[PDB]
Amino acid sequence: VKPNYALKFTLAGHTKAVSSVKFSPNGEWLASSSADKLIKIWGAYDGKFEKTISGHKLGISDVAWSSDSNLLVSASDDKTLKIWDVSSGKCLKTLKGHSNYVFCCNFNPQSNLIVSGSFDESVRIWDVKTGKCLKTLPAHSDPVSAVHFNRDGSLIVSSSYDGLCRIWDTASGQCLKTLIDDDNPPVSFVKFSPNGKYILAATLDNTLKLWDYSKGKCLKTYTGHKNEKYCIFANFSVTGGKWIVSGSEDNLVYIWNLQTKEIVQKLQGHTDVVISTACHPTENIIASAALENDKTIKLWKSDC
Amino acid sequence: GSMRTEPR
Repeated sequence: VKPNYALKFTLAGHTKAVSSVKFSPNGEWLASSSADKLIKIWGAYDGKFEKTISGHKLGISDVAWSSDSNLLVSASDDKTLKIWDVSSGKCLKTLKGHSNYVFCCNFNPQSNLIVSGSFDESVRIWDVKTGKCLKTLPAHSDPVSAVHFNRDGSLIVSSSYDGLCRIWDTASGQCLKTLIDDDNPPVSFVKFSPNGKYILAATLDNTLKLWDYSKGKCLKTYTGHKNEKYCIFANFSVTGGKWIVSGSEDNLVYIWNLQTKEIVQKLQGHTDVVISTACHPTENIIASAALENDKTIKLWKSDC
Repeated sequence: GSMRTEPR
């Protein structure tokens, strides 16, 4: 079985490279952040432009939804994170304390905490209600490329250009495990599988790997794409067939069979690097987004 | 300008 994703919509409106796209957990909306300092909200099913959210002084590298779909957090080159009320577009809180560009961010499942990663090589945990920093983890010795909570928020996984993935106990701040692999290629993205048992990690040697967290073992490798320069988001697609989805520096979206590691589709249509992909939580829908020469988001639909 | 959208 292979998917048959086909282009349904192209979404335009950002005036610089798009950095990140995410579907709201309730399936209604797509949020996009951009080097143009703006967040935009789009209808998930029709691509209809809904609204622009502004306030960052410099470009945004990541955006993420709270679990009730009511809040967003954005990570900006202005060295802050901002928490936004989606329906009003208002900035509720500005999270200050990183001493360099903020690159990546995520809510925990309860959405009372935000985790962030920065070029200052640290990971920070923030209280959503007050906006205060709760913990700083001296997590890495290079920029932190990705941070992600597991399914019940008890663990954080962080990745870095230093070649490490590290799993942290959220509450105690203690590093429980470090994944190290051979020649230490920079790690550009990382995230837990939906069941919390595996970690998908992208490295800047054109490689994606699926690790068993408990055993510290690489179980699967996925190749064929180009990824040497950018921190490209990758996903587990679970609504239909079990795929791995990623962008690529050859302007294609790659879809792999998770178990066999075979490439099952390449989505063509972007005209610059596909920096970001997202999978819809209930439909077989992929959103993809691309850099300066393109600046658009594409929505793709499959029957499986 | 965003660090994610610039090459490493």
